[PDB]
Order: sequence, then structure tokens, then C-alpha cells
Amino acid sequence: GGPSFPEPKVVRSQGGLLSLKLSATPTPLAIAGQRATLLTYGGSFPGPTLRVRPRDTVRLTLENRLPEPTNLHWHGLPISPKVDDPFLEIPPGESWTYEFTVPKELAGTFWYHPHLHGRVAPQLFAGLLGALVVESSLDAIPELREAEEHLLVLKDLALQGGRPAPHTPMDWMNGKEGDLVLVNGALRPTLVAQKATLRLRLLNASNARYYRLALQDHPLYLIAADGGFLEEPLEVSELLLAPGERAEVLVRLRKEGRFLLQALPYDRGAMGMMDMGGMAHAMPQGPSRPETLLYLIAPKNPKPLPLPKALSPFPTLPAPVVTRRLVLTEDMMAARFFINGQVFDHRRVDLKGQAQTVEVWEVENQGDMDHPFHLHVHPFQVLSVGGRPFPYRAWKDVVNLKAGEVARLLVPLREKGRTVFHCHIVEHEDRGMMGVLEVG
Ligand SMILES: [Cu+2]
Ligand SMILES: [Cu+2]
Repeated sequence: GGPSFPEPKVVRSQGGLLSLKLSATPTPLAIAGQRATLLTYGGSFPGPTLRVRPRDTVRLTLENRLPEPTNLHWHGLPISPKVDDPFLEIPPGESWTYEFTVPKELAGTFWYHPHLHGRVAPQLFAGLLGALVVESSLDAIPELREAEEHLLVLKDLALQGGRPAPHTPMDWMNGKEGDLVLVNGALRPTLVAQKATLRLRLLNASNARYYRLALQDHPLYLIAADGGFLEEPLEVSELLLAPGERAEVLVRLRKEGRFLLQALPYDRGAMGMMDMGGMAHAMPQGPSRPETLLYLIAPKNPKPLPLPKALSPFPTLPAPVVTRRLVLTEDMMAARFFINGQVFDHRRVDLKGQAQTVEVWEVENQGDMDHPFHLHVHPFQVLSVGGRPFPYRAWKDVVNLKAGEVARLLVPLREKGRTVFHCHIVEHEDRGMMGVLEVG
């Protein structure tokens, strides 16, 4: 009812259980005024949103109907790596049931996508992604209960011959960006707000595109990062979301009107093909062209809600027991990507840590591109980048590093088992930039 807005179908837990059979299948669909066959979960692009509460049981059977093997990564979920198994392979025509319990303190926006090494980037680019939302008791406070809530899945695409465009040699180096810059699988949808306060859950599920988000005439009020709430709302004029990151923001519409949500120009250090003359400068690709993501129409006579004064206190973490250094490097022309000078080997354990301890990880980008570093299974707290303090306290699982930046991360080691860390420009992961962590 009311005005329509494209948004994935939601599947909710019931009586403490979300049991769902999800097929990964090629699917002809309508897209930006044409028809294309994508790879999809549940026949939709994006895939369906799974919405759960803490302590729920999730029983997701993944039915592989693809021509190639696949698996799922439960991105951001602090569960067992024996469930969130980055080494599992589900052959074509086979199924696998993922069963886990949602942790008691968890809240926010998470997502699921393929993690079969070597094939992540084509599979994710072809459409295999969906969101997972964990509801919180905090969502009941009046300042959030009465906000108009929406999920915005930021994911671009390019098509050739009615199918996802093939990966080029340049895509393996830079990561693939598409010419169709979509929101919830739609080209520049219009959202006609019925409330003056919106709560937008934001997911960057793109292979490589960055989104320097800005809303015309409006600040954003950040209330959640990748893996949970901030301690209190943080007003920002704009918000950069790297591949794999999520955020939740409140928007306070003060005036009537139509306002563009844009992805402003951002230069992530992608490299262009080489050229003659024009002098001026060199041959980086330079900043992205600005893109309109959606149109937001304010309701009549808008009166926004007050902001909540407080959200969730961040747990104090114990003193760390060990410091690690992880150096990211690249060989751009070979399109190979390294951590501490090595490419991923699934039979090599790179770091051995202890369950129930906290470590400090120093992640150093010695490349020229932005690399967004992701660690499975163990959410972390970012302390500093470039020697300066991170602007808020919240659980993160992806941290963006620009050329030369060093992040210092507090990593509490939770579940035992073997898991991975990798750049979330997924082409770089496929081309080497991944290593193996074992917790005992
Ligand atoms: Cu991910
Ligand atoms: Cu990278």
C-alpha cells in the first residue's frame, strides 16, 4: 500500500526459527528496462532479506543449481567457521544446510554471498547476494520505532548480450565496476517518504565500486556500523562505504522537496590503460563520475523525530596479548595481490591465535589502491588509521585502507577453527589477497 519502492522480499523467523530452502539458479529478470539472465538466490536480485532476532536458529539450505560449485559466506556473523566455512565446496546439483544460532548481543545489517576461491568475483558480479537483518530491542525506542525503515542494497552491474558482462584483464587488476549503478536492483528508484525520519540500512554489495554517499541538503546521522550500533548518533555530511561495509543512518527531512541521494566523486586509485599526450597529469583512472542513486521525496509538512540520545555502550575489551602485522602489496600488471608477500594457499595456515584472547592487528596498505580489509568470524574494533583515532566505537568487520594507511585493530578471538581474512575487492581476493587464520 501507498507508494511503491523496490526492496528485497523479506523472510522472517517464526517461533525462534528461520528455516528456508534457497536455490542459487540462473534467472531471467527485468532489469533497468531490459531483460537479463543473472545468477540469483531465491529467484531475485538482490536475493531475499533474512530478518531474525538474537537467539534465533537459522537453518538455510542452499540448493546449488549453478553450472559451477559455490558456497556461502555469512558476512559479519560471529558464528563458527565450521558453519561459515570458507573452504566448503557445494557441487552443482547438490545442497548444503547451514545451521547456526544468532548471538545474543548482535544487531544490525549483515549479508550472504559466495566465497568459493577463484570464482567469487564472477559469482558476486552476476547477482548472488542478499541481506540479513538482526533486529534489536533498541529498535523499540520511540526515536527508532516510528522511523520509516528501508534497506538500500548498493550494487552496480554491467550487461553484455543479456548476461552479466565478462571479466576483463583490467577487471582482475582494478576490480570490476559496472555502468548500471543500482539500488535494490533498480535504476534510480524514487522513494516517496511517508515519515519525516527515515532509518536507512545501507549495504555495499558491489565487487569494487565505492559509494561516497551524500544526500542533497541533508546530513546523515550514523547509528550503526558493519556489525552493530554506535554508542550514540554521529552526524556526518557524507559517508564513504567501501565494498562489503554496511551502515545504518537516520535521515531527518526538514523541508518539502525532492532530494537526490548521490555517490559523489571518489578516487580509489584504480589504474587506467596507457595513453599518448594530453600532458597535464599521468594515467590513474581518477575519481568516479558522480552518480544519482535514488530520489527521495519528503512528506507533506515534515516534522522529524528527535534523535535518540544514546544507542548501545561498546564493551570494554581486555588488554591484547599479541600484535600482528599484515602488509598488503600488489603487482598491478600481473594482477596479483599479496599479504606479507604471499598469495593465498588454502593448505597454508598463516596466523595461529588463541580463543578467548584479544590481539592487536596492524594492517598496512603498501599498495597504491584502496584495499578494504575483511576478517571472517571475529568482529573487530578499529582504534586508529594513519596514527589518528577512529571516529566512533562499534563493531566492524571491513576496514578501508587508502594507499599507505595503517589500521590498528582490536581483534577478540571468539570461535575456534580455521577461517580467512582477505581484501573485499573480491577480484583481488580471487587473485591472491587472502590468508588463513587458525584459532585454538
Ligand atoms: Cu563479504
Ligand atoms: Cu584489494
